[PDB]
Amino acid sequence: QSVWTQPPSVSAAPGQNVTISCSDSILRSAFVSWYQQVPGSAPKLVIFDDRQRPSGIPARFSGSNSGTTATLDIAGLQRGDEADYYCAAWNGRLSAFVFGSGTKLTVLGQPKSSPSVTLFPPSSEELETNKATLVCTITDFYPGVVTVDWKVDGTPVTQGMETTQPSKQSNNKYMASSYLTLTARAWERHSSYSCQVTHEGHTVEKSLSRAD
Amino acid sequence: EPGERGLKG
Amino acid sequence: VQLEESGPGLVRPSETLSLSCTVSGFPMNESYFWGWIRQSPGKGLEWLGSVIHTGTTYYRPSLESRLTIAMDPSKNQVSLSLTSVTVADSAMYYCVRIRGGSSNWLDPWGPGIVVTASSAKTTPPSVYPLAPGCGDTTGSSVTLGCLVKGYFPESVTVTWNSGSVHTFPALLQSGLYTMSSSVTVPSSTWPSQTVTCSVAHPASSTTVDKKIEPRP
Ligand SMILES: *[C@@H]1O[C@H](CO)[C@@H](O[C@@H]2O[C@H](CO)[C@@H](O)[C@H](O)[C@H]2NC(C)=O)[C@H](O)[C@H]1NC(C)=O
Repeated sequence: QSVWTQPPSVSAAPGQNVTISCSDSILRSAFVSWYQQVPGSAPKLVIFDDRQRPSGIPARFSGSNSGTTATLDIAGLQRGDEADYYCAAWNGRLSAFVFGSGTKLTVLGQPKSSPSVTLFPPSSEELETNKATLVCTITDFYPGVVTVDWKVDGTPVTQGMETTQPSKQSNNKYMASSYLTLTARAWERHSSYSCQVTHEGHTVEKSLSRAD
Repeated sequence: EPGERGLKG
Repeated sequence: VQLEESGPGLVRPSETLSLSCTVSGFPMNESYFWGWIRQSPGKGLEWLGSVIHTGTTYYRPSLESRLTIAMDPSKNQVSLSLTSVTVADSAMYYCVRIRGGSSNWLDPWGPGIVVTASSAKTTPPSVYPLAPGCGDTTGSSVTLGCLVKGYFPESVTVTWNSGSVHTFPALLQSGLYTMSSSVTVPSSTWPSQTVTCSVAHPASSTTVDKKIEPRP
């Protein structure tokens, strides 16, 4: 594949053990490496040649590479472990170096909190410019990972959508917004509009219908 | 390999 | 072993992105590949390519025809050239030292350099009110908003009622920044009282004050 598959979110209390997966058996064919990234610093190598730790990386970090799923394993989870983890490996099939999708590891400092979602219709000021932006605000989620999907008249949207990166609220939960940009005509020609937010495998769906 | 990139030998 | 990236922070679509990396405290003489990774804002890592001192060069296939990764050991430098840039090429660019063969590990990394790909000159934002639509007019709380669209460069400040605000971070939407802000107030105080978002953009010396009106 052009991007390896990793879960977007893994989370556990301080002291717990966690596993981060990286997904034919083309992984077993190459040495898997793992990189930790904290916001505003470069990725740091944390595991090389499937299993090995560079200098300064303690023993509670380990990796396996069996056929289908290469793992990053962290025992005795610490707050300082909280980061984005990316697996990486050669794809001789694509003959490129491929990274995984990345996993946010959250060390839980409060109860899991479901996102609060608000869907705004476009302003008539914007419509005067032949443009329509629907704004989906997403507040008070923890851990700070969401996937956003949109639907128009029951059909998934494939283009015209952008979603911000999460940012920390003063209560240490996370906030994000998603924008769906249509032509004014497209806005006037469809009936219902849906913003779908997935958090820890649960979905919160706010919708509106232009007509009532 | 010394100066090639690829899969495991 | 410190890698440092250098070059322009702003590049114009259709022109060439040229970045340089200086290597300190390690000879480039040795059995390592020198390379470039990029990362778009809250997207993943993307391998661009790498080079060894023998002149062998590997590239992302889909970018291979726009990509030139060269190294001069004598200058302790490694270059990146990316032609015909588009708004898609906005990224943090990182220089990496790579162990090759079957291994393919990256250590160390440079701090990185932010590259913005836009044609925009200084541009004030358009500010659009977010009032609730046809929906739930029986709630105790009501949430209003400002959509702050099409500005360059960063940043803007959003003040509500001249000081429950949520201030969402900016996105690069084809060459321009868009952000939003919301305020949650008690339902009984709107639309009865005025709610106004004030949007300052210092680069363009512009302030926009939008009253939020209800929808008919
Ligand atoms: C969390 O991981 C640790 C270490 O990877 C596990 O502890 C080891 O478990 C085996 C068998 O239980 C022992 O023989 C080792 O000596 C233990 N080592 C250490 C450092 O404690 C621990 O069991 C894991 N936690 C859970 C929930 O299974």
